[PDB]
Amino acid sequence: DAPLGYLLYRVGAVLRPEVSAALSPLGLTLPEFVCLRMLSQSPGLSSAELARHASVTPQAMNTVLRKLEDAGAVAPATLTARGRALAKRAEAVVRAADARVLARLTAPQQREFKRMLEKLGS
Amino acid sequence: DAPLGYLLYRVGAVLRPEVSAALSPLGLTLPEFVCLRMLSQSPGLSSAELARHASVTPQAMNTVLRKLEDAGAVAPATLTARGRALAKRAEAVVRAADARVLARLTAPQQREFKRMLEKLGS
Amino acid sequence: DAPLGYLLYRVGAVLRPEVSAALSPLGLTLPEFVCLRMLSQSPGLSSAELARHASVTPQAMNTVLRKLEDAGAVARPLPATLTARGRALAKRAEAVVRAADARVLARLTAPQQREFKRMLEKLGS
Amino acid sequence: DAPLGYLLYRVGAVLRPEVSAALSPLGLTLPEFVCLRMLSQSPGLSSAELARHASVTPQAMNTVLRKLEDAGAVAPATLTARGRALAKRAEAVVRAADARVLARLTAPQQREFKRMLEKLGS
DNA sequence: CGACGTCAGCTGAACGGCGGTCGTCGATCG
DNA sequence: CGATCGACGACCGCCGTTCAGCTGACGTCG
Repeated sequence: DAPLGYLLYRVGAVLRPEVSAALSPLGLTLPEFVCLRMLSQSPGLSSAELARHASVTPQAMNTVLRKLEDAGAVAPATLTARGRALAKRAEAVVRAADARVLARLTAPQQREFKRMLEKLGS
Repeated sequence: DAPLGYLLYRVGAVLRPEVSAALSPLGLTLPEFVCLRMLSQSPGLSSAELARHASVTPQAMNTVLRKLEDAGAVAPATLTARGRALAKRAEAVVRAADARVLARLTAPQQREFKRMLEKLGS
Repeated sequence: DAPLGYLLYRVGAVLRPEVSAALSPLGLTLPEFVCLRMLSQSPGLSSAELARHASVTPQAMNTVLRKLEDAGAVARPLPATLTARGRALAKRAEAVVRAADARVLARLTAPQQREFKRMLEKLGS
Repeated sequence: DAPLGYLLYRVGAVLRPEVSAALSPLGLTLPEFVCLRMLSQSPGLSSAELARHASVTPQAMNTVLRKLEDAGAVAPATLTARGRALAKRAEAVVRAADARVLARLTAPQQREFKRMLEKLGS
């Protein structure tokens, strides 16, 4: 059939607009959410390793970090209460987008599929 | 767990170096192979629609197209015999890379998983 | 220098927008004025021969003629002819076209103008 | 007397058949000579600006240009060795027609008259 | 002398192509 | 690790090109 990369690509092409439209009314972009979640799971890290874990340039991560400081999400930076709440609601919303693309599969199919994706990386 | 985009991303991050290392000793990059396969499936296409289908800018596609002209792969462009043979061998090697990443799954698991991706992609 | 046709052309290209912009606030185009003046000089002419004298097709001339009937300038019932309003319109049209003429010819002195017009009228004849 | 436009018209109506009969045994029409002379004075010009300077539509100018290509007159087109000579002889015959209409004026009258036309033309 | 069939020739719209413009990413030193 | 310099690459205006749609001009006619 079609190359594996093509299929991953098409699933990504379905997923990313949904995640974008979902994050949009929260005042968040996709990279900003990435940063949110990284700092929410690993508090305290500096900007450089943030950029290293998200495969972006330090300047992009600093732009994001300033947008999040100005928004009162972050204060060797770390998260604040507003940042935690924002992270929660963002997480929930992207999970909703996830459910909405994964809905073409039955629930068992979903579980097994996530196991398989989990395995193919690792 | 982890967001769907993260998992898709990690699988892509496993696959892309593999397809790169696979295409490398054929003198092909990944976009050049994309162009190859596109023209191999739909001969005659012009530069604009070539670029439209691969989600790239027309100038990138023109760079790729002239690089393929210089190699005697392409002649409203279309493929040559050398281009067809090259396309076949390329197909084969990226499919080998695919097999090599998909190998962590059993064969039935592989088939089922690819069915699942094919469905999840609209 | 440049061919005579080029020069005649450039003078025409200066003149025609002037006569057009001049005829415009009277509700007249250039062919309509041509027809007006023809009928003002030779009343009674038919649609066909009107078109023959202006080097245009009969259907175009009938278009202008229908416009001039609707405006109360001409009465056709082949042999068309002018009305009072049509003659007055023809008069002021004449005057305005003469004003455009004066405005392009003004780059020349008056004797130069007279002599030049003699010269053009001879080259045709 | 008669409106100025009538006079320009009558002189044009005398001149144009003469120029046509003059250009005819050279295998040239009037627009072809126009294009020829334009390229003879300004080599290199493209078809669009050629048509734009001659007050014609681009398709007419392209018709003329392909006719002059077939005759080995033109090659952003430009003139050829045959085209330059053809342009010279064309210039000459059109100049002869000019002389034939202008002959109704004395030579000083001719010179002064051409001074007057050039002045009246913006 | 009008009228109609036939069709070449002109105008408005979308496509492909290309410059000026600037944001953004590697490569250095501090 | 943060900063700057140098330059490749992506948006985006205008220009040339094309085709659809149609009003105009010849070549028959009663």
